[PDB]
Amino acid sequence: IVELPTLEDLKVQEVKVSSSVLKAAAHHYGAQCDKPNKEFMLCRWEEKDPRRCLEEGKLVNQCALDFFRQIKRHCAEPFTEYWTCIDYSGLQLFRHCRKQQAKFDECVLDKL
Amino acid sequence: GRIASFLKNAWAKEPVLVASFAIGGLAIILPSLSPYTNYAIRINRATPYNYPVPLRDDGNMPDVPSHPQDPQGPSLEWLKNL
Amino acid sequence: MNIMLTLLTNVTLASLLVLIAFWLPQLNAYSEKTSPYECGFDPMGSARLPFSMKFFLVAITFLLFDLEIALLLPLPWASQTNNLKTMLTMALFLLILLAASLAYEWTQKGLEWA
Amino acid sequence: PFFDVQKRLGLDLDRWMTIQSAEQPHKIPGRCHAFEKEWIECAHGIGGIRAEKECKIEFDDFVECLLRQKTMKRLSAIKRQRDKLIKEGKYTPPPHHLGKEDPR
Amino acid sequence: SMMKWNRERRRLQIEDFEARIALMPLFQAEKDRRVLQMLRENLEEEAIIMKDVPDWKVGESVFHTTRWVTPMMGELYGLRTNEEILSATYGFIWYT
Amino acid sequence: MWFEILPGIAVMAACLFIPGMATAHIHKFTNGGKEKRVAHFSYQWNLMERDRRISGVNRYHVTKGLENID
Amino acid sequence: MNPIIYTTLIMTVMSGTMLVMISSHWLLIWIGFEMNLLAMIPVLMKNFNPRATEAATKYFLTQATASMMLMMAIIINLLYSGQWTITKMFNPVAMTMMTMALAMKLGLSPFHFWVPEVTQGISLQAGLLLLTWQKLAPLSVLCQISQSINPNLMLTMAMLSILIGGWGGLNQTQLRKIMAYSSIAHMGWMTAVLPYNTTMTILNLLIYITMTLAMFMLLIHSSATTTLSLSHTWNKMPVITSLMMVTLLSMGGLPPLSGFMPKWMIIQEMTKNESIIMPTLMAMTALLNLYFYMRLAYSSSLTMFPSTNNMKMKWQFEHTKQMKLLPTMIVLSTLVLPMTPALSSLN
Amino acid sequence: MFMINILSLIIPILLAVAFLTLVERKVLGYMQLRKGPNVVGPYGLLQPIADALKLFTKEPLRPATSSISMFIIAPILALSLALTMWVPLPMPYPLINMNLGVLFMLAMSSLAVYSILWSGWASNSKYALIGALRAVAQTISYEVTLAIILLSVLLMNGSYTLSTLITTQEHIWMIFTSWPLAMMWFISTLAETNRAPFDLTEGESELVSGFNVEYAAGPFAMFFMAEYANIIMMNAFTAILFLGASHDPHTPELYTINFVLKTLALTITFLWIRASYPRFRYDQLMHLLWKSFLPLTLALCMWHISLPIMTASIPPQS
Amino acid sequence: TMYIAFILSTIFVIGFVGFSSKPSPIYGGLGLIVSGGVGCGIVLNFGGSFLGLMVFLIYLGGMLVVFGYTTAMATEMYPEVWVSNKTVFGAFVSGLMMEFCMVYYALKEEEVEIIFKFNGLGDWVIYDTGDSGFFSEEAMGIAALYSYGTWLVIVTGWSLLIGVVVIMEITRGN
Amino acid sequence: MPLVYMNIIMAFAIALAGLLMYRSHLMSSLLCLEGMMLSLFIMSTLIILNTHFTLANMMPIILLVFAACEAALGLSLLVMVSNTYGTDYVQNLNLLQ
Repeated sequence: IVELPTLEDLKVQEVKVSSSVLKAAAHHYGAQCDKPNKEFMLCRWEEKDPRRCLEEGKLVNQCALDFFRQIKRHCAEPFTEYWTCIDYSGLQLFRHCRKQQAKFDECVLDKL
Repeated sequence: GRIASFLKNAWAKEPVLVASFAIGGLAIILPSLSPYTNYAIRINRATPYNYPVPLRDDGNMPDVPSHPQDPQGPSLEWLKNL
Repeated sequence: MNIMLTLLTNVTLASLLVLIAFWLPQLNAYSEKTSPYECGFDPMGSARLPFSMKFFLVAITFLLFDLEIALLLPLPWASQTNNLKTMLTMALFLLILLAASLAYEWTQKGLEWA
Repeated sequence: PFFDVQKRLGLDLDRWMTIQSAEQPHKIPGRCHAFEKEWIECAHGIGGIRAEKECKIEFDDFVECLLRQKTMKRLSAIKRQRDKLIKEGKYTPPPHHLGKEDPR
Repeated sequence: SMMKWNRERRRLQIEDFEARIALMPLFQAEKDRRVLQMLRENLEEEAIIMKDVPDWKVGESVFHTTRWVTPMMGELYGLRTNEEILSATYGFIWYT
Repeated sequence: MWFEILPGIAVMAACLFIPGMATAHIHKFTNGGKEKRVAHFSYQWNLMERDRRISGVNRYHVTKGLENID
Repeated sequence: MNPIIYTTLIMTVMSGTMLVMISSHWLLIWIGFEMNLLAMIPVLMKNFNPRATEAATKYFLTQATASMMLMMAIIINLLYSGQWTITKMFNPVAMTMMTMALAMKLGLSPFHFWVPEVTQGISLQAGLLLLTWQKLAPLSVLCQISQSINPNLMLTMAMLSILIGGWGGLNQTQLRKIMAYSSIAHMGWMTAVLPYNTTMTILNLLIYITMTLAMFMLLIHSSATTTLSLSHTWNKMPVITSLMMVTLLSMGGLPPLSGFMPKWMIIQEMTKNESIIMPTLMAMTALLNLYFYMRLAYSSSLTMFPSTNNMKMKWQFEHTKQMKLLPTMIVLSTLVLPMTPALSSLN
Repeated sequence: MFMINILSLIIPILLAVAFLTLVERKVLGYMQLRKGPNVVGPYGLLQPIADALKLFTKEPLRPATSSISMFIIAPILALSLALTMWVPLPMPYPLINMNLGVLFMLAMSSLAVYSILWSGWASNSKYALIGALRAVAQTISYEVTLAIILLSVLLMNGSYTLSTLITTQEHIWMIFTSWPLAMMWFISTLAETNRAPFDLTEGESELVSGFNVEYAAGPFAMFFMAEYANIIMMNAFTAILFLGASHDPHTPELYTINFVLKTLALTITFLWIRASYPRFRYDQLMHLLWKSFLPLTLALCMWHISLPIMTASIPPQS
Repeated sequence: TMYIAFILSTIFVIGFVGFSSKPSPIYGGLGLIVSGGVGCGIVLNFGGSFLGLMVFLIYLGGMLVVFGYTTAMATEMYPEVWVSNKTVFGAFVSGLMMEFCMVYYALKEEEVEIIFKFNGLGDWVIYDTGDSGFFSEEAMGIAALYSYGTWLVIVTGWSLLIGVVVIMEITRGN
Repeated sequence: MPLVYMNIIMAFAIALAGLLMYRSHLMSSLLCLEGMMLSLFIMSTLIILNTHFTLANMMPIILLVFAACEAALGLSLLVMVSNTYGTDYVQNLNLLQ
């Protein structure tokens, strides 16, 4: 008897980047994508019901997609040169790689 | 005066125990003196295991930054200089 | 799982060593050979009561320190609490009492060990 | 004689440990914080006696929050029902290889 | 030396906390949609299985409460393959 | 003389040497050079939770890169 | 054991009970009893006798199992309501056990058998303290859980404590065992009225403590123990036997005397509840309780058992180490009857 | 294939205890000027297996007076735990990433000696009972200080997980920071393992091979073997815990190549202790501990509790 | 599933069957060893690992040893094995049939009628999401004992201390 | 309530019945009591792990402490009774149950 959203209406194409790769660039991802994001979580902690904020939960997905679309056309080879360095450690520790982050962060701070 | 003298005695007799009381008390008296202690607690305010839930705008406020990184929130580079 | 597997392989290993230890030499056990050792001459009596107050008089103190260290264990994690001045006294406090307890024993001549 | 000196002096030295909510380190939620919160907000000037009447529903939902008793009797009734259909029904194919792994 | 190195490691730690703290929200979204998904699906499977029963309101919340609960991760895996359940609950602890 | 101890001791080392290697490479052998993954906390396990399902293969060793989004 | 340590023990007993009387959280109550125990055993072991040792064995063994059942029933309460505050309990199968655990802690029958024995094993100092101070804490929690008590279960032990507190009292000679059956009988009267109205309980408690302080201070003053040993005292310091008579009658609750004040408020309260039969049986048996106070009075003051000769030299020597608190403990435990209404001070 | 990893952890170590025996007679031999075993080798090397074969081949009587069940179950437990303590040990990569495996090392170490208690109880002999009892005395008496000093050296790494203990030693080594605790840890490992000056469990001349006597062939081989398991293992433990090393993740093997040195460098030292000091006697053995080690362990403990606050140097791990 | 936690509960209970029967304290010490390791395993299954290792350390690594001392002071010649008396062994069987009836009730899958209802089915069902940041609930949960709960620390300190005093004032009397 | 809890509770009931069937030398009773203690501990900890009622993570260990503490006391009394006899419950000086 509980109200539920249809199996379809929730459906959205997933972000499908792997978690290590995700983490490699997420440090910028928080810096850029933002307004939809905080709108979302603030919307969540308000009313607690997920269904209420599910739509913003879509909007954040697509926002992140646009973020990576902005990424791939520019930095990528430096980028892959970076997260490949990181995914190699199972602690995912930032300290292990770092130097590549010079490559990646510079190519972004200039080229994009 | 004379009380100092039996320190020579105990130091002659039970040195282990003497060093024990030494550092054992010193470890209690010393810490209040150190300024770094105020930083020390402060560091553990800085690190956030839990998420920082956003607050809704409601007329300026206005020290809360509205992100990106508005220079309105707490500084933390003081820590960076450490 | 993981750990239960290594437990099983270890215990089965050892038990295997036991079974190859007994069911192997295949020779003659007999009485007096199987009699308990007593540096030659036969025992004056089966083991009874090596009583000593000097056992528990300290061993109990072991038990009541071990309970204490059980409280010491949370400390490394407690160290990262947001409010150390509220903590720090206690971090010292128990240790003082630990020491204090010992100190009380130290000189009531309750610590004759041995 | 429930002396409540800790209250008169305001020491609160004991009170903190009480209750599912009541501020916990790193603000970790209780598993049943909500029903508890409602149920306590229901409980004040009503005091003890009438409280076991009027606030009963809240405490009930809180009970099921604690034990999940009824949802278990239900879920058990379903899983036991399914055996009867096991020859008459083949259940669901995806559980085995559906989009649930695509789902994230 | 221990002081220097320890402080520095505290810095890289806190930065790592910003990293995760940036990742979080969309994971919240994902787990969200995935939960409502599984709940819907299992509810439909309820509509099939329990339908034979003459008297059975389907999917009724046990509570009087209108409010959402976040289901116990028991009913949420009410019909899943045993392996999926081993992934579900013990999967962390049994993981090395 | 005393140097003659060495054959006795070196055999020790190699034996002890073996596990330290044998585990460290088996990880890489299983994980595809990913060098294992610790999961002390629920969250990191949540990352391995989000994983495996993301890879079409269930073995999560592989990390699909940017190409996955297109 | 030197006084400086003895006093720390006894003070940590006081603390170990005060803690029960303060804390609202259950865990601190179980800690209250638990700390109380450890600090209670050693004080029974002063002087130390081959007898005293097994006395303490009895006491510890029962108190330990009691505390165990109590903690179990707390945990079950938490399981079925997720709380720690005292308040109502929320599961009868647990509640009856908390009642049992406390029933051992008071020594109510049929759990009672340890109390007459333990009293035998210790000196009247440690004895008095055991029969008064130890009776506070468990009552201190029962007053807090009077709200939900299952009255049937309470009145049954409350009665049976009075019958057993009677019949086992007619039989003994040496006084300490008798004091044990006296107390084991009064606890029936305290715990009886508890479901109905706690203020009457606390009143009765105060009278009981005052009374048994009167007696044990007197037995200390004369160092009597076995009944015959008490019998000689009429010639040496006639007053104190001539005063044991009275305090005994106040135990008996002959109506002008103070000890009547408890019963006669209790009968009131229960009578508001109807329940008219129970107090009648109870009050009738309390008579049986009185009778061995009377026989004990016959050994002592009213009649002179033959003196032994050796006593004569002892006549020259005044008693010493006066116990200051005593005279007031007599007088309050006797004359106070036209000061019942003041009981409402206890609200 | 996790199973073959485990097997790969258990075979090499048993080989290591065998050759440990041989090294023991070797070095401990050359301290005595006399050469150790040699003739059967050529360098003695073949000896330990000949030794073990001599044992297992030899008849292991079931004593008439002994209860049999305890008598058999004890050795099993001895090798059991002696091996089980090895699992969570970072070399560099632990076979298991226990969140708090150090504490587990203490758990195994603490159930260890209980086997000694049974070993001497079921053995029924007078020497068995007396020696076993004093054995348990010394052991526990050292586990308390043991676990406290281990705590105090763990306040600063951050947390009970072991791998992090590598990370916290990426430079200076722990030892320069708190060597005196390293001393007490060393000696506590020198007694908990029941070794040279703290020799009593074996008793030796004092009690003709102590608790271990009535055990004959195989079970004796088990207690003997397990004993050496604990010795090399506490040695390795001390090594990782007080002596850090450079660690490139890309070449883990390099690290291990270093590690076995740093631990072997410890084990040899016990032998070079064995050749040096007369045993304590059961009074003094416990005297120096309760009277002398312990109070320093406490004072040092408060001190180490207090440095991170005064120095504002609190370790990262949550 | 495996029901492994539950079967551990079963071995636990028989651990108390052989333990609560009273056949020389030493074998009972074995009983608490078995029940001890089973215990720490069971609590480990919910992941409160630190606690399970407390009991596996503080209890079994402490207690049963000191009991391995009391028997040196008690023993008496010819201690009895479980099989060594009709009432002891009778008792052990007496436990086994009961607990087995409980397992049969688990086969019945019906809610238990004894004492109060036992809801049945597998253990996993009650679990909920354990989601958290880089810290276990337990860690800070017990770490709270010092900073956030000083009162208990006070009374425990005081209690253990004066317990040492009590041990003195009992043993010294002799 | 899930069956496991019922099982532990039953282990308590046996850990009590064993204490009270109570026979021969009493050292067995200190064992049975400690077993009882352990069952209460485990039954508590499973709960505090259940609802993530985090503060109470402190209790079980504290519980354990005092409980172990009293047992630690108990042996001492046994010593004394062992001191005059070589222990057995069968011998008690006191009269009137």
